[PDB]
Amino acid sequence: FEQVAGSLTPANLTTAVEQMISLKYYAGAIQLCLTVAQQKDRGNTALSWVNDGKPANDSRKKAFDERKICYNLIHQVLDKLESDFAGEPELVDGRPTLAATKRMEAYNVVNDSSDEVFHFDMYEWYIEKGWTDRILSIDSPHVITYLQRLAETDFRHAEL
Amino acid sequence: SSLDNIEMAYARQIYIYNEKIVNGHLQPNLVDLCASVAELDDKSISDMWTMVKQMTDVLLTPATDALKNRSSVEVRMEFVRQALAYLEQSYKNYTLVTVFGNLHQAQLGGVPGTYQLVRSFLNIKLPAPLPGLQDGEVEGHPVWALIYYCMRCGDLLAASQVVNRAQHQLGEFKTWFQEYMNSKDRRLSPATENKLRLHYRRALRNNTDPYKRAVYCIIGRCDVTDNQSEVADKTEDYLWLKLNQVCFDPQDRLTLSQFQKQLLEDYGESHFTVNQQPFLYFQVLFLTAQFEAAVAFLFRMERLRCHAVHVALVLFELKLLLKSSGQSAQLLSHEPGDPPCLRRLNFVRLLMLYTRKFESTDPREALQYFYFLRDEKDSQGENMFLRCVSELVIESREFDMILGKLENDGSRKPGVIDKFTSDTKPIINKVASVAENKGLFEEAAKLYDLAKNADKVLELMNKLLSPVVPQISAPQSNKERLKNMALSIAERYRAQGISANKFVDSTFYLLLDLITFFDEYHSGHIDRAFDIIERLKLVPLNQESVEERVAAFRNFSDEIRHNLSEVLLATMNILFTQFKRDRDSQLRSQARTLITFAGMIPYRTSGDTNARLVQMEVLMN
Repeated sequence: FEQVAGSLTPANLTTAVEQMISLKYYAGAIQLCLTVAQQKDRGNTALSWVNDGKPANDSRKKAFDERKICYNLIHQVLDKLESDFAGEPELVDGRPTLAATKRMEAYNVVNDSSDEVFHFDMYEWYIEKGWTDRILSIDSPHVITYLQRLAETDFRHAEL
Repeated sequence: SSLDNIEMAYARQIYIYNEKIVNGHLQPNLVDLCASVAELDDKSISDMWTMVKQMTDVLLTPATDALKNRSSVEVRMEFVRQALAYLEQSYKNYTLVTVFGNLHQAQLGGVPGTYQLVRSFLNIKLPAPLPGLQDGEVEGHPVWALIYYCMRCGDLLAASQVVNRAQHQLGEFKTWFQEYMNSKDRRLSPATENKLRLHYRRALRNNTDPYKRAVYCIIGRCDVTDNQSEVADKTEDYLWLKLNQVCFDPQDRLTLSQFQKQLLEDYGESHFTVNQQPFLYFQVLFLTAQFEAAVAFLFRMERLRCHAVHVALVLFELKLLLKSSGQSAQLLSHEPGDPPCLRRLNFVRLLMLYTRKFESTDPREALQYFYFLRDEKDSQGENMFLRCVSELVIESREFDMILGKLENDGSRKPGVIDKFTSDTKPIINKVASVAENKGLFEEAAKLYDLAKNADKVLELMNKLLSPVVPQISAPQSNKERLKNMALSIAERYRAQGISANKFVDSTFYLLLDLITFFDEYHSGHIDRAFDIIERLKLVPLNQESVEERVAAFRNFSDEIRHNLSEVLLATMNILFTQFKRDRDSQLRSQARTLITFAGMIPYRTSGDTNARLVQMEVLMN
């Protein structure tokens, strides 16, 4: 799939991710989505379109939309992950379970990315789901700088 | 079924937890899903999960590595507090059942205040006054006994109330205790902590009031070697006594690393399992953050395998279990490049053992446990969950149930694995691949056909047909049972417009025509059978076609050249019969053609065949 990432259609990507999610292949699913996002836009037309305020009537929107379809599918993966392992312990008899390792392996792939539009989309997503747990614990300024632009705009963001 | 009542109930709970993650839902609390079955068993197991929940209910850093959370002094500190809160509450329940005969009995009358409970606890456990007590009594009980068992139950407030009614007797202990209750982490300031320790060490190192001794070095975390055996006679009283004495950054000091290592290294299982009570040791390891040790240990008790696997899963779905990178290691080990005080669990092996028991006749449940291995691979790159499904299908031979039965009408009823991944093309080939390597062609075809891999289906179907081409098709024979499946594959491959490369495909439909040629030949329908062979343009009948037909034989599949001998003879015997019934010249000419073709073709049994062909042509004339 990764070899033909740039050519994958939203219908084929969705079905693939769903099938991988059903087989507990969370990390893998996420890695495909990121790869597809980066291949449908190697010039980062999306990053500049967001850095320019998203001017309507511009034709980078398409490039941004094709990445947003990948990012949404990543949300579903992480969602289904916490769902599948709801009630499962992170440790058994001392060492980590298999359900725990898949959580770490998945979230690794996430924090191991250099896609910037992606990390913006994830900050917004964490805020949405209410995970002040993880967002306030990033450390990075990148998230501060991102908030500094969106603060005078929304109460919830300003509070963060 | 190989699953006991308890194990079965757990399987159902693990199916839910999987159904939730397979449909993307909320990640439910696994620890809660496991304690749901525990209540169906004796309280020996319920009180375990209670400890598991409270020991794992620590604020974590989601999406963080397992080793990092367990090495951080931040998390290691909260473990001690969660355990102390369990030992205190656990002891508080012991104090209730000691005063009231049943927890229900205590509840109906109302749980009394921790102070009045403790007082009603001292009445029983010391009916007569011990002559070595000090500092008088308070409302009919020694002041130090009340303070200890109140702190033991975890109600510092109840203990401080006792102090307030003995201000004159206790001396300066009031200002010290009031600081302990205020300061967090159950520690005093170094200055005041120094003032009391030196006082105790000065002239109270050996006091006739054991309760006084206990409280002082529980508040000052001193005299770590003295186990205060006068008051802490139970094992939980020891754990609780020490976890209130551990310290964090040289003399008369103990740390969690020393204590946790000191316990199992010097006083291993042998010391804590002489009373043949397994949970006692488990609680010692689990309430000291040594989760891998406790898991492996409890996993060896053949009666408690179920429980130890799940407490491992909980630690695994919480990024708290320390998995062993290498799969060739033992169940319990310490990585060479890690500190000696932590241990690692070979989680892959752990599940592999548990599964082998009920994987033979309970496949569905096995898969639910194999899923947790989805995030891991092996040295060869295969996905551990996928490989476990391959091995489980090769052994169990449960194809319709696990892989989905592809009926002969063109339907694919999904299997149990379809729930976990939608990309089922590789394993169906993996399972089909081995069964192909074991000469089980008739199965490898059904399996390859299940994955719509016509390149392999038709290949194998060519091998199964060639031997049976000239044979007699009789009811229930191996010809009917193979021809009828080949035709059920011809329709479904035409109605769906599927085909392999023309080499494999051409041969497959060619054999099907020949199988019809002999089925008509063996039935006596000579005219009808002659017409079929004529269409195929395989055997020349007019001298002009000999050159081209001979060249074609060179590049036709050997599954066809094999049966050339029987084709020539049947065709000859066909002309042979029609002769005994101008036309005579035409048959005579065709008879000749077959001979010259066979003469120029090197093939199977060309000796006996070429001779018989010539004899049958002579009788015609």
